[PDB]
Amino acid sequence: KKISQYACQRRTTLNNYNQLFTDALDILAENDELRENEGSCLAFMRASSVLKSLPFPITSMKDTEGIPCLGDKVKSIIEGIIEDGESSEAKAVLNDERYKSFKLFTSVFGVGLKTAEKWFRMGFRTLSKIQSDKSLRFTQMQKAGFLYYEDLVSCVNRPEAEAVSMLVKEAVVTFLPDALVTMTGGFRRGKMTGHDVDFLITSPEATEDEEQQLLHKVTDFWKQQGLLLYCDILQKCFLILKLDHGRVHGKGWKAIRVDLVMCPYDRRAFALLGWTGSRQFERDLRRYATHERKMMLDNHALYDRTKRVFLEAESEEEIFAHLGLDYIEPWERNA
DNA sequence: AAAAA
DNA sequence: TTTTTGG
DNA sequence: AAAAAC
Ligand SMILES: Nc1ccn([C@H]2CC[C@@H](COP(=O)(O)OP(=O)(O)OP(=O)(O)O)O2)c(=O)n1
Ligand SMILES: [Mg+2]
Ligand SMILES: [Mg+2]
Ligand code: NA
Repeated sequence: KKISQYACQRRTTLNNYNQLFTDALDILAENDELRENEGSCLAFMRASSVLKSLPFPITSMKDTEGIPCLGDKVKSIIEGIIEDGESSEAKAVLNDERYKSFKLFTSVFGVGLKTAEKWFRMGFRTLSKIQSDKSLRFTQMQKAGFLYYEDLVSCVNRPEAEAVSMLVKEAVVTFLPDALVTMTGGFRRGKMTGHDVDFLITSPEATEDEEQQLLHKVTDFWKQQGLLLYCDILQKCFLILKLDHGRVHGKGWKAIRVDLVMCPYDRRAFALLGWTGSRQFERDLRRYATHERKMMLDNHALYDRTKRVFLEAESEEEIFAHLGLDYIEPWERNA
């Protein structure tokens, strides 16, 4: 059957047969992100995504026939990798000073594209020179990013994610005993590692005020136990939690990035779908809804622009059915 | 950079 | 060709 | 007042 250009019409499991090609495409996309070339960035991310869905490895140029998101530029990169097992284009990016600095600087929690570009133009090349500088002033987010750097750069494994789930559930049921807590993000998609642990929290009987106060109550509780290392509440919150080694089957603990999302009970299917990801799967779900169905999808609702009506859903399956899409399992959304 | 309009 | 590319 | 966080 014909491979769709949309990640939401493809099954993408964690068995990637084309990592030689996708690692190169991911590097080229990242360089275009840094150079603020959004269009070229997105084209390399889509090409990498479609190759991740293939049930076989590309071994010749003939194998690329009929695969969407592979134009002339991308096919030239694939040809070069088939030639000698390496990408000369990705090798040039890996040796570029601007690219090396951007990767290193943005690896700090609280440092994005703008601050990384600023530090590079100031002549900084190492994290040690940035941290020891007497004129630089750091945001509260960056201070936490540097303080817990080694823990946050080492990423989270499944026993750690599960130990965090227990902490989240224990804290949440203390204030809302009927609340449903679901682990979302990469770990829901079957990943054995991740940069953080994400959760969706919802309650069938909580009031508008109870729903608003839960994240404040849960973070104050952790602050009292000395487990809240960083907190930013937007409803959602970006946290750094202290995970004691005794809770997971040196200092005796590990800093873990945790994100919590609280949503009204009736919108829980839209929120679950939006927070499960992957990022490419989400973008293509919304792109497909707009361009193929004249619908508008977000983390709270699904709207029909022609009929001028909102479509209701109690599950992810009902959202896929409204969109006219075959149901894709969470472990098949690794686009 | 690739595909739709 | 020009426009869109998640929201 | 950008900038960072998904
Ligand atoms: N630009 C983005 C980033 C994130 N998300 C959504 C989908 C996944 C969910 C969690 O985001 P992350 O934690 O940033 O990513 P991840 O899939 O969970 O991967 P990792 O396991 O490495 O954290 O939020 C999104 O729609 N668009
Ligand atoms: Mg995540
Ligand atoms: Mg996250
Ligand atoms: Na960063």
